[PDB]
Amino acid sequence: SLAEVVCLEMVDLPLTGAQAELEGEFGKKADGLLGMFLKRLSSQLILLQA
Amino acid sequence: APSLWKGLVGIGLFALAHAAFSAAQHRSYMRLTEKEDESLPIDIVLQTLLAFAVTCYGIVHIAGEFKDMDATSELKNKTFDTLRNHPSFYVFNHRGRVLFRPS
Repeated sequence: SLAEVVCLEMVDLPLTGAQAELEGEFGKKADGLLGMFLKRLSSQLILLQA
Repeated sequence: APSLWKGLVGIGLFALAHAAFSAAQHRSYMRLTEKEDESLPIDIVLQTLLAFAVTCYGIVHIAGEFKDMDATSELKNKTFDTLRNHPSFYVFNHRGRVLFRPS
């Protein structure tokens, strides 16, 4: 049933786990300087653990 | 004192490198998401500028000689007593030689 093809298309993959984790970690709505510094420190600690 | 300045310069360089790594991670995340043409956050930009100014201060203090233009002040404390003797002509005929002969 794959001989006669009428229409065709291509789509991409959703995401990658580490890439999605980084994207979620960067997401900030409204925060102060201290909050961003703490988030940066947490990300650095996670990177060191990895 | 110079050791403190060297340590401060090293710490500033390390902070600059850490800010560079943070900016690299920010750009790596930016490449993930479509559009969203935003700049890097201002906190890291201020930190890297602080590291830029801190290392710029000790780099001037490490190499400071600033010797005097006038050469008369460098032959000022020197006396004629030391200048009278010369390394070239040296006679080894003195009373101290026979005084120090036996010990």
